[PDB]
Amino acid sequence: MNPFASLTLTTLTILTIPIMMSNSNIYKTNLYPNYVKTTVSYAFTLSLVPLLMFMHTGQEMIISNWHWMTLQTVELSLSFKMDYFSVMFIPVALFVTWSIMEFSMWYMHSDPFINRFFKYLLLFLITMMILVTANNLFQLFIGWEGVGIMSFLLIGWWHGRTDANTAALQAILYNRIGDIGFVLSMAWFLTHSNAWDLQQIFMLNNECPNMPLIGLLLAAAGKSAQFGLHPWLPSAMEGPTPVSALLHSSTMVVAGVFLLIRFYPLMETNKLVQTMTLCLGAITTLFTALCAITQNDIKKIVAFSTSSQLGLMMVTIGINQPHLAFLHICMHAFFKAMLFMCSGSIIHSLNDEQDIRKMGGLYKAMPFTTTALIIGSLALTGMPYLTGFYSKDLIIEAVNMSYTNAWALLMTLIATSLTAAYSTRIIFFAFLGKPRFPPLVLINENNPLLINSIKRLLIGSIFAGFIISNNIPPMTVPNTTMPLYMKMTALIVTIMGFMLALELNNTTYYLKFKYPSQTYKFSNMLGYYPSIMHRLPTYHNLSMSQKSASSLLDLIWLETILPKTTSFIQMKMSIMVSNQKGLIKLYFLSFLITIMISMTLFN
Amino acid sequence: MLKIIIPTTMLLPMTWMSKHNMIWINATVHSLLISLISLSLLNQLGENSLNFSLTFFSDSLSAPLLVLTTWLLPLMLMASQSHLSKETTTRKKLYITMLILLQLFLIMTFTATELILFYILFEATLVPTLIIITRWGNQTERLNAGLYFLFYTLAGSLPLLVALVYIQNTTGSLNFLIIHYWSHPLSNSWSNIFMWLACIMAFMVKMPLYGLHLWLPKAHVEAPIAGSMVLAAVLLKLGGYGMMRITTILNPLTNYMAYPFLMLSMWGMIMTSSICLRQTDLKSLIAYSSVSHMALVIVAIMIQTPWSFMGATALMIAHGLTSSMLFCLANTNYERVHSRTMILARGLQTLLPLMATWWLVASLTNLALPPSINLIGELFIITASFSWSNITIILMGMNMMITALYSLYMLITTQRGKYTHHINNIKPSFTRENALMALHILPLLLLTLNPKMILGPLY
Amino acid sequence: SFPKYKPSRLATLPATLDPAEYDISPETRKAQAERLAIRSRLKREYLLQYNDPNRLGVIEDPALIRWTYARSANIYPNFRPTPKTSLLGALFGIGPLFFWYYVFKTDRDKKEKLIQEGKLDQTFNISY
Amino acid sequence: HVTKDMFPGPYPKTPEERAAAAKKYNMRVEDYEPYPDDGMGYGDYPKLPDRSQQERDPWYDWDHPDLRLNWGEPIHWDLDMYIRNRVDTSPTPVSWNTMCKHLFGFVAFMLFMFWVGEIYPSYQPVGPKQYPYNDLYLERGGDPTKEPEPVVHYEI
Ligand SMILES: CCCCCCCCCCCCCCCCCC(=O)OC[C@H](COP(=O)([O-])OCC(O)COP(=O)([O-])OC[C@@H](COC(=O)CCCCCCCCCCCCCCCCC)OC(=O)CCCCCCCCCCCCCCCCC)OC(=O)CCCCCCCCCCCCCCCCC
Ligand SMILES: CCCCCCCCCCCCCCCCC[C@@H](O)O[C@H](CO[C@H](O)CCCCCCCCCCCCCCC)COP(=O)(O)OCC[N+](C)(C)C
Ligand SMILES: CCCCCCCCCCCCCCCCC[C@@H](O)O[C@H](CO[C@H](O)CCCCCCCCCCCCCCC)COP(=O)(O)OCC[N+](C)(C)C
Ligand SMILES: CCCCCCCC/C=C\CCCCCCCC(=O)O[C@H](COC(=O)CCCCCCC/C=C/CCCCCCCC)COP(=O)(O)OCCN
Repeated sequence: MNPFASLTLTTLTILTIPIMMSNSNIYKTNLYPNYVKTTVSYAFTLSLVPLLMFMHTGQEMIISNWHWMTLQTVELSLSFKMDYFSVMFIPVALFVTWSIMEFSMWYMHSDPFINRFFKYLLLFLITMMILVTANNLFQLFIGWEGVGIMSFLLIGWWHGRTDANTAALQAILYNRIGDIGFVLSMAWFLTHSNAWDLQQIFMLNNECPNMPLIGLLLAAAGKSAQFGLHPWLPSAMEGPTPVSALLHSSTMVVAGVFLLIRFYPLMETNKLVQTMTLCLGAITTLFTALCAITQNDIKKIVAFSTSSQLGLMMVTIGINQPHLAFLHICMHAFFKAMLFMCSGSIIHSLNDEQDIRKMGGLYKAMPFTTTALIIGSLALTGMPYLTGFYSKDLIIEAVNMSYTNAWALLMTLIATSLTAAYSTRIIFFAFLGKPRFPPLVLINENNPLLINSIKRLLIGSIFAGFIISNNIPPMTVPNTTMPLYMKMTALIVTIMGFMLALELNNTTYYLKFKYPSQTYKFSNMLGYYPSIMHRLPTYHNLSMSQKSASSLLDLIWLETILPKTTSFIQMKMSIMVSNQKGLIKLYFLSFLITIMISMTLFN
Repeated sequence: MLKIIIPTTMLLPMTWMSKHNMIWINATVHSLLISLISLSLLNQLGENSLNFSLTFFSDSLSAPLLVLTTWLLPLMLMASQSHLSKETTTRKKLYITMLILLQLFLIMTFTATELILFYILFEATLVPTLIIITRWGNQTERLNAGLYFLFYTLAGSLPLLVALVYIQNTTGSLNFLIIHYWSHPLSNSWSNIFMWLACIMAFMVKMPLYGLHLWLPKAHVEAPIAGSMVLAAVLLKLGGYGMMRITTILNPLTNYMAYPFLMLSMWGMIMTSSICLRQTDLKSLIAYSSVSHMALVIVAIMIQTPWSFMGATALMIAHGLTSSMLFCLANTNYERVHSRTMILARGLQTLLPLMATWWLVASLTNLALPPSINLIGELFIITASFSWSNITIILMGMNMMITALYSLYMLITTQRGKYTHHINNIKPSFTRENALMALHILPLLLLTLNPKMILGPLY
Repeated sequence: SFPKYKPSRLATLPATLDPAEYDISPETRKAQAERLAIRSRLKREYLLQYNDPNRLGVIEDPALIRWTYARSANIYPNFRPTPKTSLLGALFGIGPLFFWYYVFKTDRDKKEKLIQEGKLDQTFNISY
Repeated sequence: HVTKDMFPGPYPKTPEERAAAAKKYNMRVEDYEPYPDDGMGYGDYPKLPDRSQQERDPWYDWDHPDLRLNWGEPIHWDLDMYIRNRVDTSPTPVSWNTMCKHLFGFVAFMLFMFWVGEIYPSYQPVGPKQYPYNDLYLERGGDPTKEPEPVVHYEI
């Protein structure tokens, strides 16, 4: 009865079977990656049904099957929430994961531990599913830590590389800084509303105070790589290309924005937190776009593009349009996964080369790859009637006509212009000029796995925006009437960015040379943020850890106070008392003295 | 209870009349059998207790600690089976005798319906530990470590005896049931302040509190493996158990006498977590981690709220199991390397993959990862302290971040990277070590399914 | 003319911009020769101990043992109470404790005063 | 298997003592400089340059390639601080002072301009939104037994 609950639990259950089978015999063969890919595809095609039923009726449901434990008046149970957000984000994540796994079956064919890689990917997918479908804050925290741990394990895939371990530890550090605010919010909610369940939290908090919302915003900033804690996302590219294509591109990094979306009934009631998150989104999108303008590593450019999109949806949350932010999450998944898959194809075809200085004429050498990358870039920049349009155009329109901060407006407009600019930079520097790779041409894409994985996301990034936009009930008040000049501001600014970037990139052909300006050095070195913030704090803290805490206090003064002073005093007293020459003259003189003292004192 | 105490006593004649080549088998089998018998005690009721007789009673606070104590001994035997290969039969039998005596004293301690009997066994637990540390220790600093461990404990616990006999003289009984039922408020006076200090300091020194923790790194570093696990797992919980038992008569003085200890613990957790980052030794790093966790437990107990007590019990059990596992892994590394230095052996994951998996699981559990009971206790204490004051969250979050940092530093330095070239005696890991790690870790992931068994009487 | 690179503690002077190796004197060459000589002596000892087929253990490193002993077990015997050491110890071991005590005492006093006045709105605060 | 002499010793004022220590640490006598004789317990341990350990010659055939170390050479007091996994002092293309100045200026300017824009917000030439039933009084909070003051809307 009502297959909604049955299928919505069965998808998450069937995603777990290969993990159970990982100790079986199939794990020791080469059939495991295909097994995992088929399992993910079946889970996607099964979870596609609750989406249809929700679209037809508007079905919503929460399932609290297993009662974990009761703490006096609080009950913790394994509760899954299957609202619009969950039922819509399950198929997108499963589809992207299916394409990424099929791509990895070709990209990582030479890795001896490919089965372990696929098992790690499946574990990350399961944990993200748990995070998305969670109903109480404890289960959400379980997913929150699981995705972070899987990201740590997958960033440092190559244990020999020191930079991989450094990036993994850096990501864990920033995620724990966010978890500080997450735990603050959890504790506040339990101690004030007496429940970690979302229903009671929504009901009991008509006017949510500043502290829990600031904690939630800090957690979202930590995991979505906002300006305060951005560098971990660009640094997380030390892992294999499929990992950065699935985890740190479209699925794991949208966890903070999804957390902010989930608590939107409380966000609207507070005005200071909305302003703070809008400002954070604006500053971070501008900063990462500006950094991506002049980057030279392709994966770095796409990572900064991901960070900019994350900041854009944080801005969308700021102007109180959570559903639009969710829609942009859904579209960005598709086209950003496309872009990373194309970048991985180029990298593999060019013998593990990532610098765009060594990519030349690939428009004709790799026709399917360049057409996929062109479609993805045009969708990203906001070309009308594409997947990115249905989200970004509405984002900009809603942002332009709200009683918001003006500096955020200007920053968002400059950010989208710079987005167009760096898309132009990627295309021009990797597909237009004369070839610059080593003479031994090893270009080859004629592999069915790569072609099929790219074409599925191609059909997606072409039609899914239209399908999803026209197949869901309305949840926001439309902006029907708008000034014509402001109606086209997104297109005008994107075209201006295209023209400016192309004109400035064409000047590199001229046979003139000039040393860089201060602005170029600032933009290439990532605002000098990774340098200073990774040398000034850390060092100092570590210095104290050896100077004050370890040596000076523990090994010197704490030893001097209790044990050493006692030892010295007892040694001195023992030396004083036991040093008697053995003369009975002094003994009996002391006896006379004590006899006199007791005679005159104790009477 | 005698169904548990009597077999533990019979373990001694069983060991002493065993054949020269079968002591380990018999000791392990019968220790495991004893643990199964101890499982029955776990079924506590929401009412008072399982008052067995006039001398022994069991609560839902004593049950998890008793089960852990009975479970630890087989693991101690399997850990000690390695370095005692070249030891004479009499000395091996003496070692097993010391371990059995320690278990018997702990079992009699944890129930101990009367406070003077509790104190007597609480100090009796000190002789076998000192003998183990100072006799079967490798380094030449084991003597100084034994002296520190003896005197730090005894100096704190000596005023406790005077306080207890004074309480018996005035109150008239030291039975814990009568003490709980007839409790009366403590007036704010200098005499009552010093009674509070005498009754508290004896348990705070053993936990240990920051500033009195100097004995713990020495005792943990210089002791053999079995002494290390019994110190980190059970002997640290004696102070917390005693404090949670004895804070029933110190109200309402504690309401303002907890400030120095609360501040000391909430700052020493940060200090020792930072110390763990810059460490050249593995066992010292694990010992300082234990100090940090016990400081958190001290904060929880001093807050004195139901969530504080539940989190304190959960953290006690979880930290015991995790620290025992970490000491096991460090000992397995040291046996092959013979150096006990973190950066001397590197990249061991390429050579020993399964031990790398065990290292990862132990570090994740120490990192307080959900839904493990480590994080259950951590989060309960965090919420209780937040209710106590909203500013504690800063210190607790800083501690959490530093804990993650040093845990992953310990994992990365010893497991990841390029292997050291001039070491060629890294033999494949035996079945004994893998079984030891599995038996350490599986109870944690099993207890995460039934948390109510380790949440204490205030559940 | 070009802007000068000013080194700092966390960004040291590059070897190329350093002027010590441009003012070369015969004693500097002698010093470099001795440095290379002792380094090569150590390298030869290590390689002789490293390629030995009979060796089946870990090559003990005197430098590592010396470093560990200096870091851990040689701090107190070389410690002397001086105004700098005493001031640093008092500050770093006392100031944070009293700072946090004052902060928490003030917060709890404010909370208790609000409770006594009753203007705190403690509704639904069941768990504590 | 190490003699007592090999172990670290207290700071020595005399040149002969200094020479003995420099030879012990496997370094030149005039290349050896102990930490200043302060209260801190450095004692007789060479004060190697604070130069990091990431920027050692990456092409030399080190005995420990990952740490960039040689067997037997003196070890920096703060090696665990500089292991290429932590703070490194590699020279940077831009000076440290100018880097700090530029970053602080950018952040402060951004914050100031965000505050300025908050002072002067941006909106549209429209009036407040109008909701039918007493500004949706029943649907926001409820309290139906209070009969709120009824707000009427002006058709224009
Ligand atoms: C309502 C009316 C609507 C109309 C509005 C206006 C319409 C358009 C007007 C045009 C406006 C600007 C368009 C040109 C963009 C600049 C391009 C350029 O010339 O670059 C060459 C030139 C240097 O290039 P280079 O070193 O020779 O390159 C070496 C090779 O070429 C190596 O080359 P490569 O191959 O390695 O890579 C080349 C790469 C490398 O290029 C770069 O170096 C990146 C630097 C350029 C980014 C600047 C663009 C936006 C800046 C936003 C700043 C936010 C506030 C930050 C505040 C900082 C305060 C310190 O360049 C590119 O790929 C493309 C560049 C981006 C162009 C496309 C997007 C720009 C259009 C959007 C901006 C305005 C339209 C807004 C639309 C919305 C309507 C309002 O750039 C500059 O000279 C900088 C110009 C602007 C910098 C402003 C910041 C000055 C701050 C000084 C201190 C102020 C006092 C602070 C006091 C603080 C107290 C606390
Ligand atoms: C399909 C079934 C699934 C569930 C199976 C569960 C099996 C559980 C087995 C494990 C039991 C754990 C031990 C429990 C010990 C605590 C209880 C014990 O103390 O009770 C004693 C009784 O214990 C039993 O008599 C003996 C049980 C010991 C053996 C347990 C089964 C497994 C033993 C395995 C040993 C090794 C097997 C062979 C290996 C080669 C004394 O009872 P008593 O205080 O008088 O009772 C008074 C109340 N009365 C009057 C109503 C009775
Ligand atoms: C070092 C590592 C840690 C070791 C353990 C540290 C914990 C020990 C600290 C002791 C806790 C507090 C002790 C006394 C608390 C009472 C409150 C008192 O201190 O405050 C004022 C008391 O005034 C003064 O403090 C009087 C005492 C001054 C003398 C005590 C020594 C102070 C410094 C010594 C520090 C040494 C500690 C370590 C010793 C080895 C309030 O004045 P008043 O309201 O009128 O009296 C309140 C008591 N009444 C109500 C019963 C009358
Ligand atoms: C690791 C080292 C730790 C050392 C711990 C030592 C300090 C422990 C705290 C003080 C211990 C002694 C307390 C006495 C035992 C309690 C007995 C009691 O409460 O009776 C009081 C008696 O109180 C006392 O006599 C206390 C006198 C204390 C003398 C010994 C001083 C020891 C050191 C004092 C300062 C230490 C406090 C901080 C120690 C921190 C740890 C170093 C009631 O007196 P009545 O006769 O009944 O009066 C009723 C009629 N009006």
